[PDB]
Amino acid sequence: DLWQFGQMILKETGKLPFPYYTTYGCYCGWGGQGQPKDATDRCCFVHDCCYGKLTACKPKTDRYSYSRENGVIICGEGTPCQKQICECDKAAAVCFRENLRTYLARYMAYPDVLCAVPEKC
Amino acid sequence: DLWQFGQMILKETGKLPFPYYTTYGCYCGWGGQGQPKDATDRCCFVHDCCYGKLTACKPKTDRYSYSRENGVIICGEGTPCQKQICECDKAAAVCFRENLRTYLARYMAYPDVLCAVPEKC
Repeated sequence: DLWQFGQMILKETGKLPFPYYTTYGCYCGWGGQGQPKDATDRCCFVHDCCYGKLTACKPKTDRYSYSRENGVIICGEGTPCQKQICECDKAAAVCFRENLRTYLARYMAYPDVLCAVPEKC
Repeated sequence: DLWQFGQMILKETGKLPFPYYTTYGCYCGWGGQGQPKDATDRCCFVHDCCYGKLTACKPKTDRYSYSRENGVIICGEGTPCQKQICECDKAAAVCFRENLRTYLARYMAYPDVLCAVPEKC
């Protein structure tokens, strides 16, 4: 569920989801209405697309099991939906971490008048 | 700034902004596009309206001073913008706390297809 996704984000990035990622750029911070501005912004686009493949699941409310082994998120046992939701959240949190060095604070609460139209998955 | 607003939210409600408030309802959780579903949702509407009165300020990046030693947020000294921003943030965090009694978990990640058109401040 979203709480677990937020725990992943904090653990991988060192930042709380609000405001560093929930307000970020033209996709993360504008309800997926704009073209992603950079790699961090695109992580949210991929995460939505990842959830979009789970048509028979409730990615926002289904609680899954996971642990950490050798610094890697290990999605544990559970329903097929639980494992697939976990893999979406893991991929996005690691994506945030991988792009910490191009993260721009001035993209937090970015003025959406300068955002461009968005593309599909 | 936004980091401080999030700290106020945690201190007043005992909940982190994500996901409990950033995904809530039709205004908080839908970028201000829908009409507020309940009192918690309306807190975000009033917060945006409060920021809109501060046309000479930068509510999202300006860092202000405040304390909460005795369970009440006290906005401290600073520029007029810093104090006005602080008061907007305090009022919204208190608004979340005072309406916890009617908070509905089912409004987290509410399906925006059932959100209605919103009003002006």
